[PDB]
Amino acid sequence: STIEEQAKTFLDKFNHEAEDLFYQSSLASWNYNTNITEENVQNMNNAGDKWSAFLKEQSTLAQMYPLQEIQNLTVKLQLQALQQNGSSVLSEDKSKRLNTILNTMSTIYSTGKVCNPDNPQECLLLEPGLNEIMANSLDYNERLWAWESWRSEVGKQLRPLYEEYVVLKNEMARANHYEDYGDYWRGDYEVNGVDGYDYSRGQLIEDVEHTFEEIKPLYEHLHAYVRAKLMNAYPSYISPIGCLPAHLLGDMWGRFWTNLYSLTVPFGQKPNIDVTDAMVDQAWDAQRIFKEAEKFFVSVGLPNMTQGFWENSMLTDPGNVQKAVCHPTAWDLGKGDFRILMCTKVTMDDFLTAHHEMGHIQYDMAYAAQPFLLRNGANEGFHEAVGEIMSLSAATPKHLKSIGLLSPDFQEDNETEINFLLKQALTIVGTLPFTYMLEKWRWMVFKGEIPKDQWMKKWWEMKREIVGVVEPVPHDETYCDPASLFHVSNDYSFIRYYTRTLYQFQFQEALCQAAKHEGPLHKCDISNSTEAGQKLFNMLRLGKSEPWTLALENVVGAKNMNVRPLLNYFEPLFTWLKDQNKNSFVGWSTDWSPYA
Amino acid sequence: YNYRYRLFRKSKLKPFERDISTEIYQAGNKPCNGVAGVNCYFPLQSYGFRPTYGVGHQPYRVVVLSFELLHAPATVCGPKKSTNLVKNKCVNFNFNGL
Ligand SMILES: *[C@@H]1O[C@H](CO)[C@@H](O[C@@H]2O[C@H](CO)[C@@H](O)[C@H](O)[C@H]2NC(C)=O)[C@H](O)[C@H]1NC(C)=O
Ligand SMILES: *[C@@H]1O[C@H](CO)[C@@H](O)[C@H](O)[C@H]1NC(C)=O
Ligand SMILES: *[C@@H]1O[C@H](CO)[C@@H](O)[C@H](O)[C@H]1NC(C)=O
Repeated sequence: STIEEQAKTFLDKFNHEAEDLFYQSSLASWNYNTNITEENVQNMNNAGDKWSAFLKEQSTLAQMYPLQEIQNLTVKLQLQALQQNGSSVLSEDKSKRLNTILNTMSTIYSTGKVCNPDNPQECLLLEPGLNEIMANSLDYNERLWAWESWRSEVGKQLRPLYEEYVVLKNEMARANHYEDYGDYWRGDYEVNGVDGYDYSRGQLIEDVEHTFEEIKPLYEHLHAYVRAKLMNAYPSYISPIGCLPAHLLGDMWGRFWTNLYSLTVPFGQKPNIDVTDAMVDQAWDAQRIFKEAEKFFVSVGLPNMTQGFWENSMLTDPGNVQKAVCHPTAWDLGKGDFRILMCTKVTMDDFLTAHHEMGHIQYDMAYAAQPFLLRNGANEGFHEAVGEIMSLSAATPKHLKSIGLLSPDFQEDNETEINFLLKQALTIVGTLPFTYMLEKWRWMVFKGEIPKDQWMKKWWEMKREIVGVVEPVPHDETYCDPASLFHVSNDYSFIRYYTRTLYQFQFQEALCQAAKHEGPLHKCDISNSTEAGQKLFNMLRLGKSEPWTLALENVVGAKNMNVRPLLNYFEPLFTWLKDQNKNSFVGWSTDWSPYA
Repeated sequence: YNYRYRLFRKSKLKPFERDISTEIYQAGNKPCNGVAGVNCYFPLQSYGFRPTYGVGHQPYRVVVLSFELLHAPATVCGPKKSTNLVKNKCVNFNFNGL
């Protein structure tokens, strides 16, 4: 007769009733995404609608159990997630407005952009594949032309839509008792239950700002070295004493700095560690790639992959003209119906991402034992962190030698491992400032911290203060640069990237110290180290059922954003690079004026 | 959806006790007189077996072969084990208890 038992019975009904709807939606989505055709394209409509209606009905019904008298923490968190009705908590007019805004953003993303009539032959630099990595070659003026054209084609069109989205979402969050949309985002990382392990939502910002400062010298020296090493696409306005333009750094927005690789590695005589020649010579296909990747997780004690994974999953030869989006995907359906969506070709990136997707699937089957509202990563950035740490370890030269893809007599030295460290530091060290500044700008805007003064100048000065890159041309408020990115256009979480970046190296150092290793971290292979696998499984099993503080402290000693493992991994690079920066000074001029 | 299971009951079923009835279960503080509603849920639910489910959710057929002995003659036995028969030889034999 007590409220607790009634809530227990209601959750026992809801967890069973949600499984069939979730499986229907997942299977319809998988079948549609495997091959785009009308007969299964139309299925996704009803599949989504039925699931949304059932969730809305359950959320409306879940109201009569108050949250005050709940004493069981499991059902407390379950109801807190369930009582978070989301888009169903407010009126219908705002619901359809938000749906229309999301549809407009999706159409803007899907619709391409064409150049001026003087050269309309090719204007699709996005492409349905990995070709988006390389957009323009070693250029100086038409690269900024492409940059400004894309910015003018996105921001001038999406500024008022984003402003109205911000207004309506702030109203939503205020209705749901949160301070703002940033409060709603931070609520995922907050724990208000068990004492001692408690973490408030307002502590994440200070934790991030405290953990970012311990790596500022590393980023400063790396950026100074890169700027000195460019030397070719020199800034025509500012001498190399000052800062550098932002467009040259690889991608469209500079999120990743892999493209700069070929422009800055000093030891060109020593080739990068490659297995492609052995990959082709030994007749390696996708099946062999995935078998080899599975052996890695089998060695560390993780269970054998379920039979039927290869049967159900598709990974080669799309065949149909309307090919699927070849981006990697890991699909979890019901229970035991784990599968992958892949476009394997024998390359570096595919081999690297195979382990990332394997880690995704492994985390999924590790936390599958939890109830429906709990089978997920503890933090928004835990899943990618688990994927990337396994992705980062198998690429060790020792593992390649053990596999046989590398020469048995091949010897490493202070010339090759430094190149490996530089290559993996371009894709990690430079990504932290971008994510950090983007998320802090997001939290400032969504909470109304900034005034109506044009947010673009604040964003530019903030990026040049953190990322240390000056914008090429001045801009007014008519542009909206961050929305040009997919995860801002579709309103996805962004701090998960920073959490992934730090947690990857935290668990790496923990499991590698558990892996009885001596010397630098980047040479240790966690293969045949069962204790590291058990330590990782200690946290992988919990999922969202336990506070993330418990999931982080039970493996690594610290409870918060401790960044020492990253520096302990990348210290040899820093020590070697200090010799190069013996003359190359460190420090950028934030007061730089490109217009002058 | 031809398989169903019960999810709510007032008391734990006694050994081998069966309750096939489908009366509305009252988990709330007030009766609902057979009307489905808040805290009054249908005590039967469907599996919805799909054929792409994993091993942990695939439909497993379960048979519980139970043996019962009471104050009655044992009319069911399993002595399905017999050898050949040879005559004109001094041998051991067990003819159905003889
Ligand atoms: C809270 O409710 C659960 C619901 O069963 C109680 O049962 C525990 O559930 C946890 C799963 O989170 C198991 O690890 C425990 O072994 C279960 N214990 C028992 C005795 O069944 C749980 O006891 C309740 N209380 C707490 C503090 O969790
Ligand atoms: C995993 O499965 C494969 C094929 O099903 C089998 O050959 C292998 O021995 C298994 N490994 C373990 C550790 O069970
Ligand atoms: C790990 O174990 C496998 C098992 O055969 C072995 O082949 C491999 O050399 C081992 N790797 C290391 C680094 O010891």
